[PDB]
Amino acid sequence: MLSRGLHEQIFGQGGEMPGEAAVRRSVEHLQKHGLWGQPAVPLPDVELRLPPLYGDNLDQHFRLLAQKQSLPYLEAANLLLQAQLPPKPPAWAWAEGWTRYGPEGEAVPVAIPEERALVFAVAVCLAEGTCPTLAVAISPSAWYSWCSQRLVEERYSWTSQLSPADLIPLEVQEQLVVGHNVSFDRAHIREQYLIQGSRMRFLDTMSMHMAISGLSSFQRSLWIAAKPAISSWDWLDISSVNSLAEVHRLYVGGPPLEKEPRELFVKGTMKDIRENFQDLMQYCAQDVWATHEVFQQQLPLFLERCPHPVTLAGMLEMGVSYLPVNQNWERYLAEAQGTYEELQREMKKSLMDLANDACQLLSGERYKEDPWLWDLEWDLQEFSEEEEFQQDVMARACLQKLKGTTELLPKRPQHLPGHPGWYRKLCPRLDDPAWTPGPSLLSLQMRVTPKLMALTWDGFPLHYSERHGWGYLVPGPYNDVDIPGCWFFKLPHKDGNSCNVGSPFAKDFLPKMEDGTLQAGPGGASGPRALEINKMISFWRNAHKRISSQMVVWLPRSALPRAVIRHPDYDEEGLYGAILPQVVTAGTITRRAVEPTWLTASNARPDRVGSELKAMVQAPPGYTLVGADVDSQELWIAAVLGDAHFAGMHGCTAFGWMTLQGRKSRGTDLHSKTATTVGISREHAKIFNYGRIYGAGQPFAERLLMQFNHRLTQQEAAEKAQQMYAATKGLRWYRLKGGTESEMFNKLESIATSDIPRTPVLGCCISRALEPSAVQEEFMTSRVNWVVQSSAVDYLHLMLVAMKWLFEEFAIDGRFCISIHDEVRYLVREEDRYRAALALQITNLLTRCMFAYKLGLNDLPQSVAFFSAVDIDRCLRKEVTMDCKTPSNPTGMERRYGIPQGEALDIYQIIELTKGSLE
Amino acid sequence: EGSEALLEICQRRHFLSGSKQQLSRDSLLSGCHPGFGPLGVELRKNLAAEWWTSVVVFREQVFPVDALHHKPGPLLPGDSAFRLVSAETLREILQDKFLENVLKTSGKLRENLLHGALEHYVNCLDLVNKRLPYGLAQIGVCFHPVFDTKQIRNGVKSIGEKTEASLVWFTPPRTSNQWLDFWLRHRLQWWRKFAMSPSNFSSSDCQDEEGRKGNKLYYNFPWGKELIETLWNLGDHELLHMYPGNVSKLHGRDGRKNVVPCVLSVNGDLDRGMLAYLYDSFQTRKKNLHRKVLKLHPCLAPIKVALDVGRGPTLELRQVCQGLFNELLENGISVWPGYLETMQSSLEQLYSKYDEMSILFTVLVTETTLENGLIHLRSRDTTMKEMMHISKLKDFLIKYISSAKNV
Amino acid sequence: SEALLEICQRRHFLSGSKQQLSRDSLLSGCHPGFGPLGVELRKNLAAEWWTSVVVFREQVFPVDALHHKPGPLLPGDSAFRLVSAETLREILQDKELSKEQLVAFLENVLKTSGKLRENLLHGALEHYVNCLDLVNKRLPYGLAQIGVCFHPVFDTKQIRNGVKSIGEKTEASLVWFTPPRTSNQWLDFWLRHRLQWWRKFAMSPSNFSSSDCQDEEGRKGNKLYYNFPWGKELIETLWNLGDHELLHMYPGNVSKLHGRDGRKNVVPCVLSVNGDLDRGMLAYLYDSFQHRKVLKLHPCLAPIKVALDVGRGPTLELRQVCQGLFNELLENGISVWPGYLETMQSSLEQLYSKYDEMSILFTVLVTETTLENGLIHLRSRDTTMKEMMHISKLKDFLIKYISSAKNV
RNA sequence: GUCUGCGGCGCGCGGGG
DNA sequence: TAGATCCCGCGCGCCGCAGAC
Repeated sequence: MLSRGLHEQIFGQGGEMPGEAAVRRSVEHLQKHGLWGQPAVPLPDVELRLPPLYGDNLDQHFRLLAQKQSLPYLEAANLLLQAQLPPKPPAWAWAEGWTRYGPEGEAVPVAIPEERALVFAVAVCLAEGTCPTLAVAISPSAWYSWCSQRLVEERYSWTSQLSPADLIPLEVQEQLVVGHNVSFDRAHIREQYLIQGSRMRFLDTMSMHMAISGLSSFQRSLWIAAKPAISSWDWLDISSVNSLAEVHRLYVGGPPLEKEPRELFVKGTMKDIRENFQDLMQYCAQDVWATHEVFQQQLPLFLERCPHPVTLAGMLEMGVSYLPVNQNWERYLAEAQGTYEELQREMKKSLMDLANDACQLLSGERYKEDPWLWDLEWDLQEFSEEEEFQQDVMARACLQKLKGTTELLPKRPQHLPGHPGWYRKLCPRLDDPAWTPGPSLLSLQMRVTPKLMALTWDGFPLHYSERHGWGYLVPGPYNDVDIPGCWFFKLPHKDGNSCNVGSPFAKDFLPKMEDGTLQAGPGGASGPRALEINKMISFWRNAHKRISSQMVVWLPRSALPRAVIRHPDYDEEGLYGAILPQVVTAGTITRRAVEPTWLTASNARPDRVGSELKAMVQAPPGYTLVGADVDSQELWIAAVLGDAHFAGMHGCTAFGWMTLQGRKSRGTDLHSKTATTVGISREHAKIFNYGRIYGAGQPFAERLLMQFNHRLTQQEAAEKAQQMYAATKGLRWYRLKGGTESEMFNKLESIATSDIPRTPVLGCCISRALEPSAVQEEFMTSRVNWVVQSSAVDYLHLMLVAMKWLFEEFAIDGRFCISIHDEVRYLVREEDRYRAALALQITNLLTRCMFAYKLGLNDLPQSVAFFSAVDIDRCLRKEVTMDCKTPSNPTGMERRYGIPQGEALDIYQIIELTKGSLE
Repeated sequence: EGSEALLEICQRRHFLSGSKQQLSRDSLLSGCHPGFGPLGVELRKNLAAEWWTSVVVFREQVFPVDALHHKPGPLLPGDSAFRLVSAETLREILQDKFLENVLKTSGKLRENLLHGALEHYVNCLDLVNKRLPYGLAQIGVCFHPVFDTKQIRNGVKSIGEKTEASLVWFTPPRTSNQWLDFWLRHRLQWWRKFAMSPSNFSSSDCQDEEGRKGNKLYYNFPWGKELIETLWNLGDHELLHMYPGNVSKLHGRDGRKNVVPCVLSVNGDLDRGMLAYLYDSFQTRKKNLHRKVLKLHPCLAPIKVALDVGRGPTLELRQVCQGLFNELLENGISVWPGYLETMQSSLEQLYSKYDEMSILFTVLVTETTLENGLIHLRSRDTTMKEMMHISKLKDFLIKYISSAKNV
Repeated sequence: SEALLEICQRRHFLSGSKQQLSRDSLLSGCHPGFGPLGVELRKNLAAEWWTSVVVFREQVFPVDALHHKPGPLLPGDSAFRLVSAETLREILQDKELSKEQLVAFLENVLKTSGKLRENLLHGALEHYVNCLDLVNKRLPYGLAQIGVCFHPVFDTKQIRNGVKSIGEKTEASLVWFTPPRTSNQWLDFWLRHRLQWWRKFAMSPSNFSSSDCQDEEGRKGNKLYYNFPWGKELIETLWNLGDHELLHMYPGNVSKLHGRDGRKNVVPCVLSVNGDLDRGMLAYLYDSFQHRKVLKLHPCLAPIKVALDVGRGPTLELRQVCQGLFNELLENGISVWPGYLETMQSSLEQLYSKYDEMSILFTVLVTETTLENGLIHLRSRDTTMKEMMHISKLKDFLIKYISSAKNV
């Protein structure tokens, strides 16, 4: 305890040699920068009984845990590595089910393959949905084929679980599976959608490809281009673009893999597949062979580049995710689409009304003085008492007949003469193309909609004259930025926005509706609503394709476990299903998982139609989601790395001091307290702070500050050097980034340029393409981002292995890890749910301590040794006490309220009989 | 200030409401107005037709029912507000000896029409073979008591009239919640239809003192939100109350089980909704548009097209309008019969008059119509004039209305 | 002639318990309301009346008449069906009485609170001025309205001393203001048109008749009876009441209630046409009766036009076609009885008998042959010939049949 | 035959994550 | 940091097919 605040521990030797010089340096550094005298509020002491560790340290403990987890699958991988492949069969069978191809092309029908290791590949035809159509697999014994039983002409209309393949023996034990994009394949394997866990684990050669000589995002534009612009070109011979053909060519020496030109899978029909059965089967077998070769060449490279066994166990555990829905998913997709349609109609009706009202300014040439619509055409082109009268002509004076013309009426030769030219363009043809009244064919994307709506900033000429929305848009020929308009345009000027489209400039008008000089103005009735409708709609507009068409598999009644029975929520005409996230265990330059529709930073936000996507992940009866978010993961990691480079005590480098002592409420933390006070914007500083620990540069800081508000370049990050002067005081010389400020990021640069594996915790290696030794380059920022994100994914792996070990040690029905933006959620049975929380807290004790064990450290602050809270809910959401916007309320869904626990979970024990409550 | 005061002019003036110089919003909201003008009656009729088509038509298991405007005499507990006075002033009992003063065993006018539907449930159960999910719909006038709350300025309670459209839906208790949500959504969408600013039609959730839930729909008038429609989940309390003798006769079949249905009542005010649509159709500051016009939806505007003549060398050739008028009278296209006033009215005044009357199209027959007949067609939405041809007018109008009916 | 009321009670043409409506009490409004089929038949009849009288005349406009007349200090000489007629607690007629200070002539009673209307003429007379303002002073024009009116009932002892009852009648009224000259010509014109309209939908128009009557309040009067099987009831009344009633209203001021006829200012003469839509429905339903039990209502008045059903075949892959046809028919404005979802597979002969008793123009049956080549079965209501016809053209055939029936 | 409606075919410019 | 490029979606032409004056 004491020593400026440290934790209570039951493991580790006495040691405790802080060093008088180190303590003196820390103290004299703390006198400057942050204040030194701070008694603070010491936290309550916690006494706990951790389970027996293995080895003389905790590093050996984690090593043994990783080996124990990975041995049953490492043996299978080694078996596949040295396996001898027999020749491919001459003719592929057509019989339903699984067919084994023994030597001489001997086809034998079998129920399932009895193999401990294989490479799998599954193909789908988009015509009949996403159901699999054919699959070919290889093993050390022989080859296997599966024809998907689609040969029969039978209607099923989706909503089935027998459609995918079968690969898990009933065993009434290891089941390693390898492949390329193996997540997609395991979506069509079946028995992975069961609520019960399974012993089969999946390896994706893409994640061994990203880990070994991965390709950066910036480097991709030059890699494709060569399949202050001076740069080295020594890195293109070691990196690929994640495609199967390029990866096989780079990693395996052989001819390039041919690609099928017809591409009947994406565009075709089942009849074409039947006609092209043989060639497509051969292509699939070729892809499987290529993947097998890449896996064989990469497995020893994978072990060498990641010597620590924990990485492989983490990838194995990461590859098994599970997202139950319980019949609300397809219901959620219909409501969202309906609301999208009504808002589109409502905004479409508003635009038509604006267009109709815009016709009035031609009555007296009043559009000449209109600042908005002055430049349009407005060109109109001309070119028997009752029997005697009861009938009369009887056909509206039938003597009148059509003389001449008879061409203008049909189609659009004389389309609505007299109307304005632009209005004529908007309207459809009179009769033929399913005529709808009014100025239809008008949408947000046309050049005239801004001319009818918005027109803010004092100008909004949304024209495509090489400048998009023109304007100087600031104070000081004539009418350059004047309100009335009617500019002469004697000489064009792209003032104000000098970058033009040089900047990324993406999605910047959605938050500029709130003030931001973005509104309609004179209308006051239908102008602003259209902008507000667009603001609600923009998310779903471009996310409905991915969010919809998610492959949902509904389990049958018989396959349900005994957890569902005996519970009140049983058989209410209920359809239980699961969504496999189809997430690559590593899809970026680092090992961070990538998923475009499940690993994104978004939550249930108001005024957004498609929000609350993360919700409606409803666990089945008898189960609940226990989850936790790591408090300040990368900030703390960078701070402790700097501290370790500086001294032993964590409160030494003066960055960790603010990280630990600083608080969001009544505290000068870098998130919304310190940087906001130094800067201008509020709550955007938590992005600016991350944009310096991830290792950006001053130009990027200036650009990012510019996107926050409208200021001139002098007040950008060129003269306003207060942030770059402080924090990352870079370009420090005459000292032998190093020193002279409160943040120690020089360690990250030293790690990058050290030629080691460059992972200070578990020693996972860097991509060969970005090494200075392999290729000298000035991509320092990318490398420091690489190391910090590496530490993050190294942290996630440690939690995953620890949680797996703690679950398998005891009789805890908890599995199916899900990682989303530094937030781990597991599905656990209710009867043990509190215990599932407890272990999670203990995980953060070891994981943090592991980060505190290497690099010559032996102590950790008390506060960071535990999670702030553990959310135990029945659905996935950022916080327990939140609601939804588009539906009536969360009560519309079956979303009850959980219990974040906190200190309550710490009162129990890790044994099955907690405080006598159980049994 | 041009809102709710400039609109009333060009309403009683264009005979969309009873003209007496009322100029009272509270009178209209309470139902004590003298009445609606012929255009107002037509607009209310169109709105009732749309409600009927959307609720009971295009919806199986919904049937009509009629409830009397008055209820029987006896077995009527309770009493009126002013009839409940016995505090003092009993000096004169000179009268010798129903009669009496304790409610006189007298009948009452109906305040809500759901009582009649609940009475008719048992008879209306045989036509669905006791299939539980089914509704009874009815549009009718309801009588309410209203007063200024000024001493007794009007003395006896004033009596207000409101055309209420009620659907009473009997549903299984298990499925009551989703049916309630579906009805709320459907009614909200229907109201948001025919609206230039559908956002002004808002909804909210409410709960009864018995814990029963329901929804309230409001229209945002210029002065504030006013209730238009109410949905309530009665939960078979009153249905069981009116039939306490036995429940075997009351059991209906849902799926394969006999159960007492739950009752959901949705009641909307057609007069308040008609006023809401009138306000919505009308438009303010720095607009630079002017041109007062009631932009009512084509599907419920009172008059569709206006016929007229102009620059007629022969008024004997005005007979061309006749028959064509009749041609529009077939298939139910309503026409304003003009070309009869024979006044020196300029085209601009006629156009303004037709705009204020919510007339979609102005058809003018000119001297050049006798040969290669062309009839100047002007549009309400945009003030531009077409030529078109005679023989294609009717279908075009039909098509226009049809295209307005859906999207 | 007899046993008709039982057929009315069944199939819900008249809503009520066993023999509650009975023979009497139907002429008066003191009876339970109509069933859904009766309500729809009334709606169709009212629509036909509106089309024939209002829309086709181009000089008759709707008028809104309230169900109550507050009548500040109302005169003491009237029927007084509802002396109170305020919110609840209607005190009937209460002849004499009200001698005590409590509930004296002042405050309540003495018709001070208001009255419930018994005729639609007063509202038209009140809207007369505004409707001239709308017509621009062109004298010959009318005001039409369909609405409920309340009358007193007597005799028919209910309990001991007569307690009376609110006879409710849905009446269609036209008030026609025409110049005093040629007022009789307008009377004959309207009498002829109304009689033709009433005979248009009649299976046996000879039953519909007319008679003349003379009184002192009006110059001449006509009455339409229909000659019900028991006798001649009264279904419509036309009165040439005269300008005198218009004069009693607006007693003050002059040159305000006169309008322009023939470029001459004249005080109009009013004719009142009043038809009983309830009794009209009863008359049409009676004449539709006729040795199978079938109600041969007119195609333009029948509550249900066509009906859908399934004949044998699989339960599934047949509701789709029936639902599509149902949606198409309703989109085209033809009322259809959805009998396809009916379970238990009722007897075919019993089904046809029930469908005929409900007065359905055509019975449509869908079988597997529709799935083969889209050929439904079709049975006519009156000819009872069954024929095969294409499913796609059913809507066209039905609308053509309706139009042909409408035309004479 | 004219620029007047009706097709093909190219070309730009920008957002998406 | 990391930033992204095929991918629609919206604008321009040139080349031809028709057609009434």
